[PDB]
This record gives sequence, C-alpha cells and structure tokens, in this order.
Amino acid sequence: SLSTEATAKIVSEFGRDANDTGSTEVQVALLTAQINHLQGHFAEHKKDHHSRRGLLRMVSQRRKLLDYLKRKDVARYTQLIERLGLRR
Amino acid sequence: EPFDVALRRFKRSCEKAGVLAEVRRREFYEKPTTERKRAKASAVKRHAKKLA
Amino acid sequence: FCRFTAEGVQEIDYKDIATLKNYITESGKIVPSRITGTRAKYQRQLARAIKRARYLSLLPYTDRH
Amino acid sequence: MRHYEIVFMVHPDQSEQVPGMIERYTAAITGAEGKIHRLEDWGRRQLAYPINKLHKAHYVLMNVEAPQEVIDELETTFRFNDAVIRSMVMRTKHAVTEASPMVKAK
Amino acid sequence: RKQVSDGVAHIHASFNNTIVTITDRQGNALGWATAGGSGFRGSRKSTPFAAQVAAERCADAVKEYGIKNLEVMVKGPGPGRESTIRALNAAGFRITNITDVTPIPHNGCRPPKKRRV
RNA sequence: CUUGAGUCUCGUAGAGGGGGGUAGAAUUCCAGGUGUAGCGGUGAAAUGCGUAGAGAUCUGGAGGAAUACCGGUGGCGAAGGCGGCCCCCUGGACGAAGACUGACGCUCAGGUGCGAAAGCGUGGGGAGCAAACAGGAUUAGAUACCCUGGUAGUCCACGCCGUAAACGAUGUCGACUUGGAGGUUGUGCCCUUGAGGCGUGGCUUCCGGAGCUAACGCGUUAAGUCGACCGCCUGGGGAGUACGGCCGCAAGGUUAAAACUCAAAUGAAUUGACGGGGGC
Ligand SMILES: [Mg+2]
Ligand SMILES: [Mg+2]
Ligand SMILES: [Mg+2]
Ligand SMILES: [Mg+2]
Ligand SMILES: [Mg+2]
Ligand SMILES: [Mg+2]
Ligand SMILES: [Mg+2]
Ligand SMILES: [Mg+2]
Ligand SMILES: [Mg+2]
Ligand SMILES: [Mg+2]
Ligand SMILES: [Mg+2]
Ligand SMILES: [Mg+2]
Ligand SMILES: [Mg+2]
Ligand SMILES: [Mg+2]
Ligand SMILES: [Mg+2]
Ligand SMILES: [Mg+2]
Ligand SMILES: [Mg+2]
Ligand SMILES: [Mg+2]
Ligand SMILES: [Mg+2]
Ligand SMILES: [Mg+2]
Ligand SMILES: [Mg+2]
Ligand SMILES: [Mg+2]
Repeated sequence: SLSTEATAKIVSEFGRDANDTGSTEVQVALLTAQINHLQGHFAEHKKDHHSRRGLLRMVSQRRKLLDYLKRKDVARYTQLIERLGLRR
Repeated sequence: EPFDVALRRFKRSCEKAGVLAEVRRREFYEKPTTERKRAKASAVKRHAKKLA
Repeated sequence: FCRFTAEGVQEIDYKDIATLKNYITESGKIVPSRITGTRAKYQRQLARAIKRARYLSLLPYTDRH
Repeated sequence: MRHYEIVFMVHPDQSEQVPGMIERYTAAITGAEGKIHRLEDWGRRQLAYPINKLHKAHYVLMNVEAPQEVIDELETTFRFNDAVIRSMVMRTKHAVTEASPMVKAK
Repeated sequence: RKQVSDGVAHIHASFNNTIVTITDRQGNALGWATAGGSGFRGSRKSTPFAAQVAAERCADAVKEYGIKNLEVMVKGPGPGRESTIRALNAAGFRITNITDVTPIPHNGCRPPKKRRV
C-alpha cells in the first residue's frame, strides 16, 4: 500500500546498499511504516475485520523477523528497534 | 395490415422477453438455498447431458 | 462473436452507444454471452458500460421508461 | 495525481449559464495546478428516459487530473447547483485525450 | 353520451380475474367491465371465455362514446391475455398496436411464502 | 550456501472488506384526475376491503427495503460469507523478467480473534414479508397445511450471543506418481499481421488409469505413495444429559460422567416386494 516514493526512501535509509531490499532491517522498516499507517485507517473503520487480518499478518511477520534479527546479532537488533522505537 | 398475424407478432416478443415466466418465478419467495440447489441441479443436468 | 478481441480494443466505452446498442434487446435487457459470443472478460466490461450509460440517461432501463 | 472523467448534465433552460459555470470548475483545477486533457461539448441530447420530467439535457465532458480534495470540493459544488441534474465522476487509469465517440459521431 | 374521439384499452389480468378498461390517452376511464361481472364467479370467473365475454361487454358499455382507434396495453400472466384482445377487436375496433405493461420488480420486494399442497 | 520462507521493481483480474453518495424498476400508503360495481381470495368457499366511490386507470408526492437480465458450468474471501452505479480508505492472490535477505521454516495444547440465522440489551426505522396471535375454512378431529389480516422480527447504530447438515459430512504444510475434455486468469514465442498456431504458469469443473476402498466410490484439487505436527474415536440407548467449574443480562453455550439397560445399533451393496415415483 505504501507509495513507491516512501518505499524507496525507506529502502535507501535502512538498506546497507540502495540495491539491498531483502535485508531484515528494510523489511521490518517497511512493515513498521505500514503498521503505523494503518492505525488511521482502523481508527475510523473499526468494522473492517478483513483488513485487520492483513494488519495482523504484518505484525506477525514483523515479530518473526525481529526474533530472527535478535538471535542473529544483538547490535543490529538494538539499534534498529531504537530507531523505530519498537519494544519500548 | 391484418389483425391475426399482428397478434402472433405479440406472442413472440412477449415470450422471448420471458415476462410470463418471470411473473411465475417472482410469484412466491424462493429461499436462496433453494435457488442455488436448483441452479446446481440444472447445471449438472444440462452439463452431463451433452457428454452422454 | 467475441468482437472485442478481433478488433483488439482493450477498453469498452460507455459513451459508444453505437456499440452498446448491439448488446441490448428492444426490451432494454443485456444480451447473454451464450447468445452474442462475447468473452467473459469483455461481457463484464459490457455490463459495466451499459449500466454506466443507463445512469447517464444515454440508454433506457426498460422499454417503457 | 489521479485522472478522473467527469460527464455532467444540466437543465436545458440554464444552457446559456453553462459557459459561465465552466469557469469555477476549470479554476479549481487550475488553482491546484491540475491538468485538463479533454474538454468536449456534445450539447443538447435526447434523453432515453425523463429526468425530473425533462428532456433535451445539455451534456459536458471533462477529463481532469487534480488532488482528490479538489475533486471532492467540485462534487460538493455540483450538488449545490440546481441547473445540473446528473454528475458522474469516474477514475481513469490514464488521461485520455483521444476524440470522444459522440464528437466523432457528429 | 359524449365523445373523446379516441381510446386506450387496458387489459388488467390476474390468475383469479381479468379486468378490461377503455380509457382516453389522458388516462381517464371511459368504460370498464370485469370477467367476474359477466355472471362468471369463482373458477368460471378465470377462463378465456369469461374474459372474451367481458371484453365485448366493456366494448358495448363504452360504445356510446364512439371509440374507434384504440391502443391495447395488456398486463398480468393469467389466461385470456390474447382472448380478450381478439374479443375486443370485435365491433370494428381498429387496433393500432399492443404492448406488454406487466410490472417487473428489479429484485425490489419480498414475495409471499410458497404454498404447500 | 540458496533450492524452503520472505522483500523490492512492473502489471493484471476480482459480488474481498469499511465508509459515503446515488440511480432506475416494483410494492405499499397519501392526496387528487376520470369512472361505476364489484374487487380480492380458493379444491370450492367465506372472513376481508367497496356506493363516504373500492378495485381498474392517469398525474404528483412520501417512505422503507432489495438490486430483473448481465449471471455462468463465473469470480473473490481463512471460514461465515460477498451482486446496480460512482467515489474514498483498504486486505489478499497471481504473473513477467531480474535484483536482494540467507533457513528467518512447518505445525500448534492452553491463548486470542473472526464467525450464517434465530435470539438478547439500548436508541432508532418500519414499504414488503411474517413466528405468536385474530378471524374464515378443511376435517371424525385440525391447537395444522389453505385463506384474509397481523405483532415481535427482518432494516440501522453500538453491545452481547458463539451456535448450524458452520458439509467436500474429507485438519494444516511439503514431496512424489499414466492420461482426456473443459472454464476462468496472466504471460513467452512465431506466423505478414488482424484473426491464427505453438510454450509456460494461477485457480477451478467433469470423466477416468494404476493404486486404494467393505462397498459406494476417490483418483495429480486422492480417499494413491510418504513425511511433520495437531484435533478426535473406542458397542447401541442412557447423554452431549446430570453434577461441578468457567462463560452469558437472559436464552443458554463449553468442558463432561456414572448407575442402569440391551445383544445388538450401524455402513455399503444385493434379490425381491411396495410407492398417492417415473417412462414405455
Ligand atoms: Mg505487499
Ligand atoms: Mg397469494
Ligand atoms: Mg466491491
Ligand atoms: Mg378516491
Ligand atoms: Mg478462491
Ligand atoms: Mg485452540
Ligand atoms: Mg440476526
Ligand atoms: Mg433487536
Ligand atoms: Mg425495537
Ligand atoms: Mg399466513
Ligand atoms: Mg400478508
Ligand atoms: Mg422475545
Ligand atoms: Mg454454508
Ligand atoms: Mg463435523
Ligand atoms: Mg497435499
Ligand atoms: Mg472420477
Ligand atoms: Mg494424502
Ligand atoms: Mg477410507
Ligand atoms: Mg456406551
Ligand atoms: Mg449442556
Ligand atoms: Mg453447568
Ligand atoms: Mg442401505
């Protein structure tokens, strides 16, 4: 749902290289942007369960990738969840 | 113009537009499950007809 | 049959009443695809265009009004 | 930006006012720097069914790219007007400049 | 007892009964007769014969209006739909054309429930 | 490490969802324009409306609900489910050719969410339909089917309920195993291209092979050959009942026995008989 501009900006920020798009930081940052954006949608559409299912799929992928990135290295995990303010 | 074969021209548009059948169909309420069951019956029949 | 593939026209226009009229009966009812030969992908766009034109009063709903 | 095709009718009696009406509709797009790819005036056309017991309504076609808020404001402006009797806004995937089928038929 | 110089026949039909009504193009009733007012009641009321009687009965009951050219609008799927047409074409009724005016709802209201028998 | 899983770029199809507008057909009611005796109803009737003008017919208005055909053997959704048109916010699937991450995966007790219809609470809304109910019939009876009415309900908003033959009576993920005819949906190639003929995918319908099955049947969308995990079954009644716990405003749901009782209960198929089932 993110525009191409926002997606490429997030990729270029959290990417080791601009070309790098599948790294765990890029993916978790895209997930975070979408999860933060859908808050305004579900603040009004409280009856939109069929989209909240996709929102839940996103928070689940984010939780799994955060677990992976934590076990893989503490450094990247700590700095990434500090930049995104996750797990405060 | 003749009145007889001007009335057979009525019984062609009338029928091919169906409305006679539509009044019978909308005469009574068909429950949606019966609608779908009858659709499936007609489907399987006019399908497996043109194989055998 | 399937005219919208011989010509190859990607989009059907609700403003082209000359084409829409060939898919509407005198009663004003859309013709099925088992009669005209149109593809399903294009029959759906035909129905959409016909309804959009009937909203703009460019086509009758019924033969009476 | 989003391309929209707007085809609105208008009361035959107020047809003289229609060139004056187009100014505010064009101005809203111009103010937002929105583009206009296709303007066509079919003119009075015979209605297939009555609309408020009226016939021979005047049809106007506009193809317009603009911010969504400007289009929403134009839609509120449409309902307020009385001469107008039908407003249709249609989001198109591209901006079409090709001649209208009605204009070609003329 | 007065002219209107033209007429429009409106054949209302129901499974139970058939109604014939001559009216001016303006929709003002000039004469009317029902297949149930022809002396046919119950089952006898609903039959092409009863509607054929009611058509001519209404024709004569309006005849003093000197109607000649008429437009026939027939409604309802019951029998006597064409029988009535023919039986009013009698007495030199110059039929312009016919039209089916049966009311067809676009999935509008809930019909009554199916009968068991 | 890149084959599993996931990300990015480009597109495609869709009744996927939420919200807001809106149009046409029809029903009903209201006011009237003409007009006359029936209307409506059924096996046949009657109750029921009608001479204070019904019904029929034309004009104008009010209102609620549902979207003829298109429509499919169609599509989308995890399932329940989803159908006029337009806009707005929005989820997923798929394809093409690449780039990137590097096992990040599968399953899942408790847990949490969603979950047809009926029903419940509060506030609306109420055209049609219609439990209870009222009358008219049928009948030996008729607390029924039939008929005229008709209330909650159906509709909306926010809560609850958590149940269905919620079914493909078939848990989820993965690999492997002869074929045929289709539908729907992308896409590579090549004809000179329009049509057209080859390749490769996604989903889906119907035949049928091996195999499997008690049989019926299933059959590359397995009920075949296997692996991972979870749920569940242990004769028929008693009983999905009791008691207790948890949950619910309530209806109730969920978890879930025993005593006793019987020697069967059951599945599929077969041969007849029978049918107010057909065809000759
Ligand atoms: Mg995505
Ligand atoms: Mg009835
Ligand atoms: Mg939709
Ligand atoms: Mg009156
Ligand atoms: Mg599907
Ligand atoms: Mg569980
Ligand atoms: Mg309910
Ligand atoms: Mg309630
Ligand atoms: Mg209430
Ligand atoms: Mg009843
Ligand atoms: Mg009723
Ligand atoms: Mg109650
Ligand atoms: Mg179901
Ligand atoms: Mg089960
Ligand atoms: Mg499998
Ligand atoms: Mg098979
Ligand atoms: Mg298996
Ligand atoms: Mg088995
Ligand atoms: Mg036991
Ligand atoms: Mg219990
Ligand atoms: Mg208890
Ligand atoms: Mg058996």
